[PDB]
Amino acid sequence: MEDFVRQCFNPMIVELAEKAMKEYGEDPKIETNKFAAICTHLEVCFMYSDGGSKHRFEIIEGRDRTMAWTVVNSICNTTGVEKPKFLPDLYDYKENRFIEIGVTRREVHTYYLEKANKIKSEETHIHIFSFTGEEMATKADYTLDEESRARIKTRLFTIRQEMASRGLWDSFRQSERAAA
Ligand SMILES: [Mn+2]
Ligand SMILES: [Mn+2]
Repeated sequence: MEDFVRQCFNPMIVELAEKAMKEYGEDPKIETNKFAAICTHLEVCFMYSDGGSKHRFEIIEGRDRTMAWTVVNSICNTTGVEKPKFLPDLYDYKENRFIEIGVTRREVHTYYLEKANKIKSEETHIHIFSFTGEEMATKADYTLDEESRARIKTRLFTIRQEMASRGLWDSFRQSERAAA
């Protein structure tokens, strides 16, 4: 799975995923399913931010934690928006809300509810994607146009297929279940 990951995702994403795992004492060489999952989440977040007009989104995911919180603080102080209890992934300047992006090998609603109960926010928008083409978002407000979401859905299905091709999909799907 480690070698698959390193040829599936761009080096910039792979590098960000390794840094994030080390900060949590996780070895990318051993917890390779987590490694794939983290890269996938990064790629989706970056694809999503590209789906809007040029200036639309502040990107929080992929930043160093301290600077991430600094940018979050800048947004909150300048917009009035409630400060999230956990680091969100993007801030949407058009809709004026933080966005938590999820990617799940489980059902979208199960994951959605876990995320909603965790963050405890009446403001932060939640948008969940699956490896089956399903999506679920706060109030059925999907933020992006259909085209931008579809591209993301397509990419996730390709990753799933590329994994299944190598006999890695079953283990990858099961890993999230065991973790939860
Ligand atoms: Mn996140
Ligand atoms: Mn996320």
